[PDB]
Amino acid sequence: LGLSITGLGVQYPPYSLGPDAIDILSKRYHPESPAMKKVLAINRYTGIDQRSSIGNPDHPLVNKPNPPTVKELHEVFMSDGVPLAVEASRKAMAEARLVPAQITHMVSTTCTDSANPGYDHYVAKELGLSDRLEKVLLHGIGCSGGLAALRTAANLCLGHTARGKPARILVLALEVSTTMVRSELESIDALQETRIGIALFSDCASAVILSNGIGEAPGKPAIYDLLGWENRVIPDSEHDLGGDVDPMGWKVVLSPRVPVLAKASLQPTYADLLSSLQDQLPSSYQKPADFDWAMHPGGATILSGAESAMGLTPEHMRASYDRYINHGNSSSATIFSVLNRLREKDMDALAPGGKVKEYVVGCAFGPGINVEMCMLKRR
Amino acid sequence: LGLSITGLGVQYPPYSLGPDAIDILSKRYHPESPAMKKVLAINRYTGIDQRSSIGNPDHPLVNKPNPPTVKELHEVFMSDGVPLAVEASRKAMAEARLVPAQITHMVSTTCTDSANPGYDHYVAKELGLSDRLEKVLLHGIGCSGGLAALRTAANLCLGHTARGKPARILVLALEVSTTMVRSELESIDALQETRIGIALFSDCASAVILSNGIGEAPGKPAIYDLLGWENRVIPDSEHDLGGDVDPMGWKVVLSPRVPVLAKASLQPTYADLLSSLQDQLPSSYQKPADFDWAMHPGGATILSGAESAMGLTPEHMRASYDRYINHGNSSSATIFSVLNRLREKDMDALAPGGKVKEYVVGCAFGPGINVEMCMLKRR
Repeated sequence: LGLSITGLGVQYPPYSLGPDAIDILSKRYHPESPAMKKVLAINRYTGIDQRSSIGNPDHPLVNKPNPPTVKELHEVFMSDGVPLAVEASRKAMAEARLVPAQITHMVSTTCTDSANPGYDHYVAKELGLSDRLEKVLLHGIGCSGGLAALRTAANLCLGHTARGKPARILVLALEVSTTMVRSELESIDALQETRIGIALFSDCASAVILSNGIGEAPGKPAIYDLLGWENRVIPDSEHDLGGDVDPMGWKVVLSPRVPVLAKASLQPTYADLLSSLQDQLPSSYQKPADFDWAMHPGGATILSGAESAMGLTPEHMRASYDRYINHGNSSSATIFSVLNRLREKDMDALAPGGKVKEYVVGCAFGPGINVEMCMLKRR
Repeated sequence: LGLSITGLGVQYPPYSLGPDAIDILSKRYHPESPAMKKVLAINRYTGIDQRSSIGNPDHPLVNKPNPPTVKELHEVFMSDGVPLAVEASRKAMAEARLVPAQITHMVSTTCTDSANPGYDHYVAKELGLSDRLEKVLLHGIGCSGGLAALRTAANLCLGHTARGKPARILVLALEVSTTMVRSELESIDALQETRIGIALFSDCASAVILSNGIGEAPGKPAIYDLLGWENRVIPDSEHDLGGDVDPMGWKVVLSPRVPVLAKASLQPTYADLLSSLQDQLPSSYQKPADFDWAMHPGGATILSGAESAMGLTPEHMRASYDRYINHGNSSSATIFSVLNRLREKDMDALAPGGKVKEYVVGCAFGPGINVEMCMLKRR
């Protein structure tokens, strides 16, 4: 298809918070309750060592009489999130060796902000991109957004290919979830529901450049070739995963059906993916264990579930574990971060049986329930 | 290019807000104030007779002690907005003669909701579209959404053209702005500023089918052929136009420079559109007056500005005035409404010189400031 990822860039915020961060904030704003106690216990069952944040438990935004309003959250998204997105994008462009004028489209995603003009406008301006830039700011998809944006970009690349025009697409995901800690704490205390969002979520910006190969030299280096993709919605599962707009931001919806539903979709989706391009693949890339897996680590149950459904070991998703354990669930931004870390040296030495795979399956789940998969060829 | 609009459907809600409507709620919920008084005066000369609304001034959502919250807004967006989108979509598809199965992508836009799953999910579900449908829900763009979504769809179509695949794309716009009347009224009262948003905005859902022509019912009818498009951002105009997320929804942003900025952008955007294709067009279609103009009617001065800048009579924008006077400004949903109205017989009766034009310039403006144009060939 002539589709390649030529650069990847990732920027985490300055702070790394342990499991005691929410304990501190919880004690500060709420007296002990049964639901709060269960959530604080759950916080430590995740297997997340540290979580990346734009601030620490002493940040004034999370320390007002009430949770910050959705308006106040936007202000911090712009002041503290947007700089992450700019840097992430720069680094992707620098690896791709592109100057701003060469960028033809921008596909961006977030579920932790709403704004007109969108945040992608401000990033583009800071990077100094064309006033004629074609932009798409995706909404409504949460965690599936990184791979959703990547697939949307791929269709847009081919659009330009059809017209014999070069396409270079900045693909960007930015999430600031940690600012909604007070919103979640109040819901837990007020509703006495065990809401586990605060146990999982973190802040990140990640970016890739996707090229359609037109107007690049034959033999130009890429990082991954994009071979194919699948997207499906799991039936009657809207209530299981979501984010409901609220005076306080976005109230996470996260049911116990999610791991089960997500697990059941892997095999059938992977089968569809593989059978679309099996004739493009070598004999050594037939079965699930033959691949590295770039899985969105929505939670621990996702990874162990994937190893169970697909007959994989933890090391098959080594970069997913590394992201999850060291940075937590950064929603849509996590997948590109997983693809970034996967190609680094210390990951290579952890490959199953010393076997660094030429082919990579990326996988993400989001509200819908939307499932996204893609096949990559690693140069 | 082989891109054509094969169906269009518009669904306004049943109710009409007369100029009296804001006077009523104004008096019911606020004392008299200088700023309120100015807005009420401006309301009489917007040029709008009736605004289409999901409710009357007595609707319960806008008659609570407080303005409704962004959450309560979302509930009514879902119960009262989505059905409009489903009906608009059904009609586009019916005109296109497509069954739900043939729909390959959906590009949707709104600036008056935030949700995960986004509203396009519930529409596609109710329509019975495929579980493998590729969806794009645009955010950040307000009134330029219609044409921004039509352009994105065109690129996606071409993406499938590159792969020899038929593409049939549901392009959908849904706005519910009238529910934010108490938010605007409270901002007028508390801040003592002339905020004209309440005099202008109305509710609508509109949709088109864009086909890539591959595997069509051959000799294929279309309503319009999409020949070309142009998009630009006006630098340093972010603060001139917008919609800031708020616990009460989205606060309108609207400086005095908008009419001037918009009018001045027409000349260069048009010249660029035509340079990209003036080789395809007959010599009888060279100057702005040669075309029919499907203008987004942002306000009365937008339309008069376009007449002045481009040397047009109001009849050149006959369908634009027709929607603006009778239904008001439905943000992103208006442009497919203008396009649908334009091809009707009683619009043909009002063409300049009795000359119905074969080529149509679509034009819209929104937060950015983003500007969109397109060229269409009317069958």
